[PDB]
Amino acid sequence: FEQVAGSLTPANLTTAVEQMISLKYYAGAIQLCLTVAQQKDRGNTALSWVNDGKPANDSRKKAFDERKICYNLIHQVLDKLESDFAGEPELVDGRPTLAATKRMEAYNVVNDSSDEVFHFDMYEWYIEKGWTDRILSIDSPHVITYLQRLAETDFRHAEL
Amino acid sequence: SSLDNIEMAYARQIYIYNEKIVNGHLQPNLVDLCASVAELDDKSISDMWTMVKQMTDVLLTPATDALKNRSSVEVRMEFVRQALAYLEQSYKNYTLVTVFGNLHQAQLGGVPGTYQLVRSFLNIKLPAPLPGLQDGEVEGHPVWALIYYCMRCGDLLAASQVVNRAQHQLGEFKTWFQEYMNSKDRRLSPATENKLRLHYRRALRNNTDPYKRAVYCIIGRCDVTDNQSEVADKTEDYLWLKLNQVCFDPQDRLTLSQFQKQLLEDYGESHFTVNQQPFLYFQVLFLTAQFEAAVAFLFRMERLRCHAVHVALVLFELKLLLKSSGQSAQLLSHEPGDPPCLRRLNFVRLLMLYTRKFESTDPREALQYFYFLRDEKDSQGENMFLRCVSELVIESREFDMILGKLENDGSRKPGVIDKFTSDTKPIINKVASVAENKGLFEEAAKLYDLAKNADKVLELMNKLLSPVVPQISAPQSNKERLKNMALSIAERYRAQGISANKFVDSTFYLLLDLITFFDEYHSGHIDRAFDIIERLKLVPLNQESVEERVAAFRNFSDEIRHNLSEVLLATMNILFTQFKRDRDSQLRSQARTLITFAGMIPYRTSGDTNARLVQMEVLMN
Repeated sequence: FEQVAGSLTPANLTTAVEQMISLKYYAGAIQLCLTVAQQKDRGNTALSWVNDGKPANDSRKKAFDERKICYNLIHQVLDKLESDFAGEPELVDGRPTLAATKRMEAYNVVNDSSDEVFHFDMYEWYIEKGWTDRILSIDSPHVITYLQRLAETDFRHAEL
Repeated sequence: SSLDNIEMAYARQIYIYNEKIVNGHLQPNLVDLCASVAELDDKSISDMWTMVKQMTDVLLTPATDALKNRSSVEVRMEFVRQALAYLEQSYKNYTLVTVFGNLHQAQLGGVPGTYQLVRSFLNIKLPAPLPGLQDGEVEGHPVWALIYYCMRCGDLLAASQVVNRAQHQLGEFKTWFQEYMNSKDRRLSPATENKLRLHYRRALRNNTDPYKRAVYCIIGRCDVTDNQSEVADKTEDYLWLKLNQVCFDPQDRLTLSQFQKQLLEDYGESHFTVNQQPFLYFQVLFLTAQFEAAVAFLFRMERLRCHAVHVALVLFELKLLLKSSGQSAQLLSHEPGDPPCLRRLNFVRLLMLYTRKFESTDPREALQYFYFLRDEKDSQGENMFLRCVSELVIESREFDMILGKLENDGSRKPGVIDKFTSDTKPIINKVASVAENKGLFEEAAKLYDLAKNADKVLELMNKLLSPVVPQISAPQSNKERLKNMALSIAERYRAQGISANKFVDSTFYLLLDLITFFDEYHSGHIDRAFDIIERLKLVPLNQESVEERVAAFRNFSDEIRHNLSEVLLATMNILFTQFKRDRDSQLRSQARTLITFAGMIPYRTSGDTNARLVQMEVLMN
């Protein structure tokens, strides 16, 4: 799939991710989505379109939309992950379970990315789901700088 | 079924937890899903999960590595507090059942205040006054006994109330205790902590009031070697006594690393399992953050395998279990490049053992446990969950149930694995691949056909047909049972417009025509059978076609050249019969053609065949 990432259609990507999610292949699913996002836009037309305020009537929107379809599918993966392992312990008899390792392996792939539009989309997503747990614990300024632009705009963001 | 009542109930709970993650839902609390079955068993197991929940209910850093959370002094500190809160509450329940005969009995009358409970606890456990007590009594009980068992139950407030009614007797202990209750982490300031320790060490190192001794070095975390055996006679009283004495950054000091290592290294299982009570040791390891040790240990008790696997899963779905990178290691080990005080669990092996028991006749449940291995691979790159499904299908031979039965009408009823991944093309080939390597062609075809891999289906179907081409098709024979499946594959491959490369495909439909040629030949329908062979343009009948037909034989599949001998003879015997019934010249000419073709073709049994062909042509004339 990764070899033909740039050519994958939203219908084929969705079905693939769903099938991988059903087989507990969370990390893998996420890695495909990121790869597809980066291949449908190697010039980062999306990053500049967001850095320019998203001017309507511009034709980078398409490039941004094709990445947003990948990012949404990543949300579903992480969602289904916490769902599948709801009630499962992170440790058994001392060492980590298999359900725990898949959580770490998945979230690794996430924090191991250099896609910037992606990390913006994830900050917004964490805020949405209410995970002040993880967002306030990033450390990075990148998230501060991102908030500094969106603060005078929304109460919830300003509070963060 | 190989699953006991308890194990079965757990399987159902693990199916839910999987159904939730397979449909993307909320990640439910696994620890809660496991304690749901525990209540169906004796309280020996319920009180375990209670400890598991409270020991794992620590604020974590989601999406963080397992080793990092367990090495951080931040998390290691909260473990001690969660355990102390369990030992205190656990002891508080012991104090209730000691005063009231049943927890229900205590509840109906109302749980009394921790102070009045403790007082009603001292009445029983010391009916007569011990002559070595000090500092008088308070409302009919020694002041130090009340303070200890109140702190033991975890109600510092109840203990401080006792102090307030003995201000004159206790001396300066009031200002010290009031600081302990205020300061967090159950520690005093170094200055005041120094003032009391030196006082105790000065002239109270050996006091006739054991309760006084206990409280002082529980508040000052001193005299770590003295186990205060006068008051802490139970094992939980020891754990609780020490976890209130551990310290964090040289003399008369103990740390969690020393204590946790000191316990199992010097006083291993042998010391804590002489009373043949397994949970006692488990609680010692689990309430000291040594989760891998406790898991492996409890996993060896053949009666408690179920429980130890799940407490491992909980630690695994919480990024708290320390998995062993290498799969060739033992169940319990310490990585060479890690500190000696932590241990690692070979989680892959752990599940592999548990599964082998009920994987033979309970496949569905096995898969639910194999899923947790989805995030891991092996040295060869295969996905551990996928490989476990391959091995489980090769052994169990449960194809319709696990892989989905592809009926002969063109339907694919999904299997149990379809729930976990939608990309089922590789394993169906993996399972089909081995069964192909074991000469089980008739199965490898059904399996390859299940994955719509016509390149392999038709290949194998060519091998199964060639031997049976000239044979007699009789009811229930191996010809009917193979021809009828080949035709059920011809329709479904035409109605769906599927085909392999023309080499494999051409041969497959060619054999099907020949199988019809002999089925008509063996039935006596000579005219009808002659017409079929004529269409195929395989055997020349007019001298002009000999050159081209001979060249074609060179590049036709050997599954066809094999049966050339029987084709020539049947065709000859066909002309042979029609002769005994101008036309005579035409048959005579065709008879000749077959001979010259066979003469120029090197093939199977060309000796006996070429001779018989010539004899049958002579009788015609």
